[PDB]
Amino acid sequence: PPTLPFHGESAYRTDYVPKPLPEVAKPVEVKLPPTLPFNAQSCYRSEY
Amino acid sequence: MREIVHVQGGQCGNQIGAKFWEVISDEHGIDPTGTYCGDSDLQLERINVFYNEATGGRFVPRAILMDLEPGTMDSVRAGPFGQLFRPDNFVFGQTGAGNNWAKGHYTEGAELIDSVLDVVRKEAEGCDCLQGFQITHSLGGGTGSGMGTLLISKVREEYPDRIMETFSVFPSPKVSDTVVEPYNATLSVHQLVENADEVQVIDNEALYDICFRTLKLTTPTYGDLNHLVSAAMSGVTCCLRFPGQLNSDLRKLAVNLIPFPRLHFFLIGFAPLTSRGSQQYRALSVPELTQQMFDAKNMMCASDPRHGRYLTASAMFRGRMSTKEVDEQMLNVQNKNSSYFVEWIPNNMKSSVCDIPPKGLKMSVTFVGNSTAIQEMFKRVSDQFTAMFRRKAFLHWYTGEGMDEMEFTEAESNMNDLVSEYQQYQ
Ligand SMILES: Nc1nc2c(ncn2[C@@H]2O[C@H](COP(=O)(O)OP(=O)(O)O)[C@@H](O)[C@H]2O)c(=O)[nH]1
Repeated sequence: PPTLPFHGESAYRTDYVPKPLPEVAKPVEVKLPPTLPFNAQSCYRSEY
Repeated sequence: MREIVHVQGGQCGNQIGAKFWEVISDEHGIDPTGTYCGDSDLQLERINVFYNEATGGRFVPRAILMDLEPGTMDSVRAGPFGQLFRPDNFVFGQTGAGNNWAKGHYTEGAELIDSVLDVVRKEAEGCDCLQGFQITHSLGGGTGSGMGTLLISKVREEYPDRIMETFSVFPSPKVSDTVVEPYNATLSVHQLVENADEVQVIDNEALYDICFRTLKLTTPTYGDLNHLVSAAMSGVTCCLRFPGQLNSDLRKLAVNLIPFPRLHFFLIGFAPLTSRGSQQYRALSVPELTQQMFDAKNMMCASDPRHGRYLTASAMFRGRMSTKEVDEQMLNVQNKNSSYFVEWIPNNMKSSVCDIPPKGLKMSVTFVGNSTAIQEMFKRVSDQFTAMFRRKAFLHWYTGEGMDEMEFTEAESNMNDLVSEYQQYQ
């Protein structure tokens, strides 16, 4: 008589394989608004 | 000559103030390595309020980072604009404060408070005269409510002259998380009434309310609603940071908004705000900022200003504008909407004008007001507190680590009388 060869693979042996790592490369590139150039052009030079 | 020292406590506190240092940086041209790009005299002449030198030209923020976990302070450091803060000013703590007010205040936070007080004494006392402290925390967790108020108590006795402005985040209970929100909220309020000069009440639901019915966002994230808070935090200290036609100060706000020392809980808001397909549809004038600075939804606390009265109010306008309109519009809201304005103070309005508008915009304005409708926030937490309290709810954590029963009844007393004191002037 033959031996029924043991096929069997547990939960811990089956149901996860090493996943590919998540592809993350994205910073928050913020274009700076340039400082709005200032003429609240003062009193002395403004009127006299 | 005057300095604000920012201390941020909690997961909410660290993330909000990380956006605050991000928006103060690009208001000041600071690159996230400390270098300064863009040429302007006015963007560095009053940068000592929030930054110090480092004998390498590096402008370093006055940040006193705090949370009882190596958690969100790792994400603040690893994220953008995270290299600015000193690694020394990153007091960690490894034991953990699990949303429990007594953890941060009594039994785990009392062994790290002696180090963050050492840090803030090294960084704030080492100057000629500091203007005050700015504290950012949420009264919903265990770190912000527990450790935050513990430092608030120690600072007010070491410096019983300086202004502590606290951008507290009250637990908004309509939609929220953690089951111990009323316990952490009420156990902190009966401390903020005594040893806190200004408390700006912020609720998360109102931040979603702006993010849904004003900005028309798709998915309002925590970063977006932390950006709106940092708008108000920068706008209040605008005159302290830039010149203007009518300069102000945090003490000018305190003396013009606190009729009696216990009543100092303000509704904050900020809106030259608009949706995505409407900034090219909406104008920009002083009446238009005015009508979106009183109305219903620009408030960052979930308290309707129509359900009450304004004891006193203030308006921090910013940018180039005529001084006639900034006076006439505060008159116009005063006499048209007179029911929502108290009479035993006549002419309840402060206006104040910055000359430098925020980045991109042409003019902005922030509201801070002492509306008596703040009673409906303390009432909306009291009716949840007494519900849990009658059958001795999640409490063996609080009592087991060194709180007697009298502390909880004393918590109910000083917050019930706060609502009653607001009743006498409504
Ligand atoms: N605005 C804002 N609120 C937050 C953030 N993180 C947590 N919260 C709120 O804070 C409450 C939890 O308290 P939290 O400060 O995170 O706990 P703590 O770290 O022990 O102080 C929850 O109700 C959250 O809604 C954040 O990044 N921004």
